[PDB]
Formats: sequence, structure tokens, C-alpha cells
Amino acid sequence: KVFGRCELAAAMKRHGLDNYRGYSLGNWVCAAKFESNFNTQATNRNTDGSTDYGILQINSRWWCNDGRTPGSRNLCNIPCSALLSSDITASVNCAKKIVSDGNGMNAWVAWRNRCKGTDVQAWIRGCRL
Ligand code: VO4
Ligand code: VO4
Ligand code: VO4
Ligand SMILES: [Cl-]
Ligand SMILES: [Cl-]
Ligand SMILES: [Cl-]
Ligand code: NA
Repeated sequence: KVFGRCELAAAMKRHGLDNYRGYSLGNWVCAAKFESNFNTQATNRNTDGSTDYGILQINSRWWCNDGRTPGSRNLCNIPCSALLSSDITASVNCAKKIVSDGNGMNAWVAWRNRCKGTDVQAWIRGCRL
């Protein structure tokens, strides 16, 4: 599913991401924009052989099981395919784990490089949430 900006913001807020671990909703929407372009089906292989999955590009190196990431963990205790669903619940639940791990949203390199420090409120501007 390719979400619209305001549709995703509304879904993220419903699922409890707004100000989760202090990160305003626009941070989450910005991250998803640059990680996946709001496409729940996005997948991208990493150099180390892991893969990133879904709207928030969660990595098989640590967080989910895809059966082809040697030596990896599955800390969210899910199959990586679950992160590609049209319903964002599994991705949100896992993202809450990740953001709580110690480095906040710096876990998402696109967030640090493209969202951090910017006017992230723009991402939810005009939205009926
Ligand atoms: O395509 V991945 O480098 O962890 O974002
Ligand atoms: O021993 V278990 O971490 O799923 O509770
Ligand atoms: O309630 V679903 O979020 O699992 O629409
Ligand atoms: Cl957009
Ligand atoms: Cl694996
Ligand atoms: Cl933080
Ligand atoms: Na894994």
C-alpha cells in the first residue's frame, strides 16, 4: 500500500507514535517518507546481506527474521514479511522497540540525515489526522 502523507500521519498517531519517546509525529512521517516513500511493500538489501523492510525500513540484521541473514537476531519476534502489510501495526510495534534501544531515531539513518533538526511539523501540516 502507498499511503498518502496525511493518511499515514493519522495511522501513526492512532498507533501511539505521536510523541513516543519524545518524537513528535512529524519526525515519524518524515522518516517514513525518506525510508520508503510511504510504500508498505518497500524492501532494500544492505551491503552486509541484511534487508530493510516496510514503511520504516526495519533491518533483518537485528529486528526481524527473513531466514537469509546469517548471525542476525529477531528482537521484534516477527517474520520480516509482516513488516510489508498494508496494516502498519507490526512496523509500529517494532519501531517502538527500536527507538527505545538507546540511540532514539538515529537508528534510522535517513531520519538523522534528512529529518533531524528540520521543520518536521511541515509533514503533518494541513492534515486532518
Ligand atoms: O538499505 V539499509 O542501508 O539499513 O537502510
Ligand atoms: O521469556 V519470553 O521473553 O517471550 O517472555
Ligand atoms: O486495527 V489494524 O491496525 O491491526 O487496522
Ligand atoms: Cl509527501
Ligand atoms: Cl536469518
Ligand atoms: Cl532520544
Ligand atoms: Na534477523
